Amino acid sequence: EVETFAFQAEIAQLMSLIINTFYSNKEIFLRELISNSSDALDKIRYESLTDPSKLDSGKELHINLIPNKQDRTLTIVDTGIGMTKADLINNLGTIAKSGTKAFMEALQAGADISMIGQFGVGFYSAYLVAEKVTVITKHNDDEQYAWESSAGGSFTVRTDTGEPMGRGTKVILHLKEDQTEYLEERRIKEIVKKHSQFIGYPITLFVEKE
Ligand SMILES: COC(=O)c1c(O)cc(O)c(C(=O)OC)c1CCc1nccn1Cc1ccccc1
Ligand SMILES: [Mg+2]
Ligand SMILES: [Mg+2]
Ligand SMILES: [Mg+2]
Ligand SMILES: [Mg+2]
Ligand SMILES: [Mg+2]
Ligand SMILES: [Mg+2]
Repeated sequence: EVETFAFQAEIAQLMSLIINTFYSNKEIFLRELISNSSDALDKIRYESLTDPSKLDSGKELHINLIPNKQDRTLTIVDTGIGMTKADLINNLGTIAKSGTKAFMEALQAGADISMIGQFGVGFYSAYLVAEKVTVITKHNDDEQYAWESSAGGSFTVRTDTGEPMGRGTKVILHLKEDQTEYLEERRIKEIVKKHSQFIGYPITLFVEKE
């Protein structure tokens, strides 16, 4: 069973802006996704402060970056708090309608696209580099779900029967054919060093067989 939903008009507007605006500094997508992962890790950490059994689904708090040149995907995995089905439907746990408005008002007032994260909607910068994004997520006491969108005004949610994750979120970026530099080890390392060098969780960049 696959359910199909329409994006709210403001989010669809945001996504078509991101897809169609000429903007060369595309690398900021990775900073925004790692920062979102860090926020999700903070939240399961905080909750474990009073209920340590919330770490029963996995005690290790980390971020993995997995390039796959064969599939042309870059995947960002975290063991953060994850998302419920309701979270996914509510724009992946974001206040995206008010955030998009405040991002718009700021764009009109002398901001550039790189500030997107200050308005809570940094996730959508993924569409600077990805033609399709798949989000696999597992929250404690809910099932594992897969969210997906190639923009165009709609997204899908299904129960995920793939590899069970213990807890957390996997963002799978299906890269545009001209954006494969983000699969290169030295390029990913350069971006992480430039924009994410002080994140408070281990970031492991996986390598690939030649
Ligand atoms: C829309 O962002 C994400 O796609 C995203 C991510 O890339 C990595 C993640 O691990 C998570 C996650 O599962 O957060 C539970 C999300 C979705 C939630 C989210 N939306 C904006 C920021 N966040 C992270 C967050 C913020 C406040 C409290 C907890 C977590
Ligand atoms: Mg963030
Ligand atoms: Mg874990
Ligand atoms: Mg792989
Ligand atoms: Mg809102
Ligand atoms: Mg289903
Ligand atoms: Mg590494």
